[PDB]
Amino acid sequence: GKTVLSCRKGNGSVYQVHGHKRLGPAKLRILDYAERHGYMRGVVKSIEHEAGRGAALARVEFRHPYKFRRVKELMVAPEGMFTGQSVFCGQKAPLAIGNVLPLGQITEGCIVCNVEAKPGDRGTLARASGDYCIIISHNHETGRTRLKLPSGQKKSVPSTSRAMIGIISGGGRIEKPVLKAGNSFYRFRGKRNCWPKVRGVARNPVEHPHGGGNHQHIGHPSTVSRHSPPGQKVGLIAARRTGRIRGGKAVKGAW
Amino acid sequence: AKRTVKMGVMGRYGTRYGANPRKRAKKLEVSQHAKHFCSFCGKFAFRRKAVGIWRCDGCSKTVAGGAYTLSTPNNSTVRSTVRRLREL
Amino acid sequence: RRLLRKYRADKKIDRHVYRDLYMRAKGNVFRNKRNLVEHIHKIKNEKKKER
RNA sequence: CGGGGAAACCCAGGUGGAGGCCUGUAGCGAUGCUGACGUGCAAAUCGCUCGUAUGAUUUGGGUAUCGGAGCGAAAGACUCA
RNA sequence: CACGAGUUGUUCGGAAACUGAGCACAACGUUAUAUCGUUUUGUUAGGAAAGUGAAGGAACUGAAAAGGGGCAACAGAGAACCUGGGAUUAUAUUCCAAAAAGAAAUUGCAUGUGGG
RNA sequence: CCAACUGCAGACCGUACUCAUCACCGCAUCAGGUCCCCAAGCAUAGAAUGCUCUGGUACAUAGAGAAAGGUACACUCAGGGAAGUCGGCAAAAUAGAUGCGUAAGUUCGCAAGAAGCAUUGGCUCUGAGGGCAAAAAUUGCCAACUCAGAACUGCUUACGGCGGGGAAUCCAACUGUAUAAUUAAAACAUAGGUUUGU
RNA sequence: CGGGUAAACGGCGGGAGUAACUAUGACUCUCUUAAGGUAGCCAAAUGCCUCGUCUUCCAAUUAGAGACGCGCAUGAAUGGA
RNA sequence: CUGUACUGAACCAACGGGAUCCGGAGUCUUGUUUCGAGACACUGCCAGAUGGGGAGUUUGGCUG
RNA sequence: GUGGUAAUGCGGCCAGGUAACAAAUCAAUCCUCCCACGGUGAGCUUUCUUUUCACCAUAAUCCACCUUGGGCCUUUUUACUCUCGCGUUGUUCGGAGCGGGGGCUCAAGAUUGAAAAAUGCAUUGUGAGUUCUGCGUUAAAGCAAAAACCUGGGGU
RNA sequence: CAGAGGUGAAAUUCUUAGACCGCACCAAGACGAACUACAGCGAAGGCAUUCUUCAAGGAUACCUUCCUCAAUCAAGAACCAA
Ligand SMILES: [K+]
Ligand SMILES: [K+]
Ligand SMILES: [Mg+2]
Ligand SMILES: [Mg+2]
Ligand SMILES: [Mg+2]
Ligand SMILES: [Mg+2]
Ligand SMILES: [Mg+2]
Ligand SMILES: [Mg+2]
Ligand SMILES: [Mg+2]
Ligand SMILES: [Mg+2]
Ligand SMILES: [Mg+2]
Ligand SMILES: [Mg+2]
Ligand SMILES: [Mg+2]
Ligand SMILES: [Mg+2]
Ligand SMILES: [Mg+2]
Ligand SMILES: [Mg+2]
Ligand SMILES: [Mg+2]
Ligand SMILES: [Mg+2]
Ligand SMILES: [Mg+2]
Ligand SMILES: [Mg+2]
Ligand SMILES: [Mg+2]
Ligand SMILES: [Mg+2]
Ligand SMILES: [Mg+2]
Ligand SMILES: [Mg+2]
Ligand SMILES: [Mg+2]
Ligand SMILES: [Mg+2]
Ligand SMILES: [Mg+2]
Ligand SMILES: [Mg+2]
Ligand SMILES: [Mg+2]
Ligand SMILES: [Mg+2]
Ligand SMILES: [Mg+2]
Ligand SMILES: [Mg+2]
Ligand SMILES: [Mg+2]
Ligand SMILES: [Mg+2]
Ligand SMILES: [Mg+2]
Ligand SMILES: [Mg+2]
Ligand SMILES: [Mg+2]
Ligand SMILES: [Mg+2]
Ligand SMILES: [Mg+2]
Ligand SMILES: [Mg+2]
Ligand SMILES: [Mg+2]
Ligand SMILES: [Mg+2]
Ligand SMILES: [Mg+2]
Ligand SMILES: [Mg+2]
Ligand SMILES: [Mg+2]
Ligand SMILES: [Mg+2]
Ligand SMILES: [Mg+2]
Ligand SMILES: [Mg+2]
Ligand SMILES: [Mg+2]
Ligand code: NA
Ligand code: NA
Ligand code: NA
Ligand code: NA
Ligand code: NA
Repeated sequence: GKTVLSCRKGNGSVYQVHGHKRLGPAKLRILDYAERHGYMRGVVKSIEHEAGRGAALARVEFRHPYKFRRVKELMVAPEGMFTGQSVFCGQKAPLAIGNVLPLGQITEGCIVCNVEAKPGDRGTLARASGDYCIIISHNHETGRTRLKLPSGQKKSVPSTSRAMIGIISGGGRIEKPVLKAGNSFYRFRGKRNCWPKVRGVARNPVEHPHGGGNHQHIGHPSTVSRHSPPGQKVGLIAARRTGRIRGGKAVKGAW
Repeated sequence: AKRTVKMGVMGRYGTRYGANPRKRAKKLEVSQHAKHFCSFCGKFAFRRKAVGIWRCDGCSKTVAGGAYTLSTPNNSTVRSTVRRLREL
Repeated sequence: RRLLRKYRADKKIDRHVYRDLYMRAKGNVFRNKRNLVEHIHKIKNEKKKER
């Protein structure tokens, strides 16, 4: 055999991110002293699109805490963030859309996005367009906040983790039919080299386990073990179940 | 005179992509090329530039919201919730 | 449009008439210059009768 | 913009130039003649015919990924006859 | 084929002197083996990588400044000249000689006139 | 002090020629391949195609010259009209523009140039479509072509260039892609649908 | 060992009687599987027999089309229509 | 712990004391840069299962 | 430093700007072609032909300063009272200030002159092309960056 | 701790891997018992917890206004349990 395509992509090679026109990583502010003990006041200077990302981005201008200088932050914009808006980040910031607060300072039932999994993460949860987290409860003894992730799983993080109030902008994107191969081409142009997709049974047996036959068919079960080595782990990887899901959709992921 | 019976802006596609995909696409296509009301400045002048980027011709405000409409209903519910919670 | 502009500048028609004929000219009501002029004359005749 | 309509809306005529839209150059291909040639002009070319020709388009230069390997809209195709 | 010639620039192209997709010296780590890896998501390296504006009594001393040194475009960025010639065998926005055929623009230093 | 003169000085490398039916690659002066700029007149929709001023060229082994049999970016053919053939292969055919007209089916977009019918020459005229200036609804001057309509008069139907059409069945939705050198397809891709891991 | 899962790989029955003439069989008995092929579709690019049978197309049809289905060996995202 | 509950400016202190320092700008350090885990889950060795992802090899003979 | 009610006119560090950016439409700069008129030369001339063909050119760089389009100021602002007005070929615009009057400014061009006739070869008007420039829709596609340079905010 | 469930009686099913049962909780989705009636509201279809909020609708009261503006219907339009 030869190297399976899914294992070739791990080399990097021609399958890396198309990042040339990207504006940079979108992050919350550094969790500095001013944000730990008070608040920092910022101004939204621009709302911008970036190739490969559904959500809008906001350039927010803050004053440097220690130098005479300006600091430009690039954030994933919540829906409703407008140019000229004041953004408050910190322990003492008010509860309003776009403001960044620690999770322990945010009332239960509030909708939040750009959520730090770890304090100082600068935001790793609920960033795709239209996504958000829901704060379920606080544990003032352990100092931990329980929240519902977009996937449906419930996770607990330290109450010192910061969140942005609101939902990520750009929601509703996946509702519009693409209709055309060319539209998929332009969609993946700004992301990576992963399209079009060739089915494994259309390949030859040399380069894929599903290849070959005088009919196009998988000649063995497509559910494969979690312990399958790379090159064999293709198909339905460690599937708990298959077939059309009937009734309640179970929350995916690990337990 | 009305130039198509049912296909409005979708008439650029001819006969080429199925009636139902065309129709579902058409709702959002019409939404994303429409002029939306600007709460600032009180005009119907918000136009989407790129997905999620809405810019007002009148007051030159730029607003992040909605892939194909200016504000998703989830946004309005969240805003009302946040106002109620802040007032609590 | 050049005809309507010249007629407005010479005070042959007032602002209301200019605006109406402008929107009708954009709407393919007059086939040529003489058609527009004859419509203007008809307007002026009815105006004189009313006056 | 003209006509109907209680209203919702309907019937015209102009404007405007959308489209992996059509005819058709250059370009990019290569369907048929199972034509020419078949010690060739040519270790794959020639003629007529033919596909497409605003797009998932064509192209220069630069740059990245290779031999138990690379790359592949997948033909075991291509990686200096 | 033999002999003898011919390509002239402050401004044209490049380089001095930009960044790009990228490359990989140093540094560090790895490897029996460096002929391996990391090396632009603001950016090397457990990482002390800045060597000089000033002053102050002519070259000696030193503040603040975070993230070493390079390379990669002869179609991107950039770049002060252009007509006439009776001027060649062959070069020319490159040659022409005080009436420079002539007309300019632009650098770097110096000299005067004048300043408010 | 430095903003107009003025004085002196403006270093390096490239620069011929070619860029192709003879200068590069293809063993070669090979009908193959090779990126960029400038791009005239008439016909015409025109970078189609045909001819032409400027520039370029007469370089491709030639002379003589109706054998058969060939090849052709060469034709024609009485009567019949696919009877030929595996198969209408090849060839013939259709043709521009304008007006009229246009079925089943249909995702209402199309199908459609569906199908069909008619007309276009040449001359001599008429009408319509404008711009500038000093009941200006008029007074002068003037330019660019088009479209329509008449009378007269012709056809040997006469350059180039330029769809044949219809009724159905199988398959693939469609545009794409693809075995460089025997396979372009019903194969691949595709949007759409579903599943899995996280 | 015990559960789950088919838009996982895949799979998806026979013989032995029956209706006032003949038929064929709604009905019934039985042997039986994990389940016994449902909605559809067909001598289909899937039918051996086979040039199947009927209709239509022609002067004449191993061809074409429309039907029929005892389907060697059709059939539902191995996606059916 | 000097600000709040749809686009401003902010740097190289003044000022006050003691002979240039001092405070303005608190002081301290059984010391960890900070945060979250934490002696388990991360490093090496040993052991078992799984493992066409991959390697090597084989896939008798007679024979109208 | 300084003038104008103003738009704006004139003599270390920090923050912006130029560089710097996909398309179409409609006008278009040079330039190319054509036509009209007028010069200069040539060609045809059995017969016609007020004819046919050629040519009639103005570089960079400067000074002064008659339109097009954009932005803006000031002033009138009962501007939109129940058919508001302005404007594009075109999808508009206006009390968040339309239109009119008078100005400020930028970008393209004009015009005057210096260069320049001392050069070149043996002329001053129109119509068609032409993207320099001006006018600042596909997108789940929104279409590089830096040097260098420019200006301000603070301070000397 | 040895059964539970279910039925006319059973069996399918759950259960010493602790079912059923017991107490206090947690989560999610429905629904709003008794009061509930020959009661109320709504054009009809329909509509029962509380509080806060939006527009409505009817009746009654009136020495308010007004002055025939109405009744009912092809066409057309809006609502409509499951
Ligand atoms: K002959
Ligand atoms: K002949
Ligand atoms: Mg990367
Ligand atoms: Mg294959
Ligand atoms: Mg295999
Ligand atoms: Mg297979
Ligand atoms: Mg298949
Ligand atoms: Mg298959
Ligand atoms: Mg096309
Ligand atoms: Mg052949
Ligand atoms: Mg094969
Ligand atoms: Mg030689
Ligand atoms: Mg780089
Ligand atoms: Mg370089
Ligand atoms: Mg140069
Ligand atoms: Mg040369
Ligand atoms: Mg050339
Ligand atoms: Mg031509
Ligand atoms: Mg041609
Ligand atoms: Mg030759
Ligand atoms: Mg030859
Ligand atoms: Mg014949
Ligand atoms: Mg004949
Ligand atoms: Mg025959
Ligand atoms: Mg025969
Ligand atoms: Mg043929
Ligand atoms: Mg029809
Ligand atoms: Mg048809
Ligand atoms: Mg026809
Ligand atoms: Mg196809
Ligand atoms: Mg296919
Ligand atoms: Mg199909
Ligand atoms: Mg196409
Ligand atoms: Mg095709
Ligand atoms: Mg081939
Ligand atoms: Mg396919
Ligand atoms: Mg069946
Ligand atoms: Mg059958
Ligand atoms: Mg068959
Ligand atoms: Mg048949
Ligand atoms: Mg059949
Ligand atoms: Mg199934
Ligand atoms: Mg093997
Ligand atoms: Mg043997
Ligand atoms: Mg019991
Ligand atoms: Mg228990
Ligand atoms: Mg229970
Ligand atoms: Mg109750
Ligand atoms: Mg329902
Ligand atoms: Na396999
Ligand atoms: Na045609
Ligand atoms: Na050649
Ligand atoms: Na710690
Ligand atoms: Na194996």
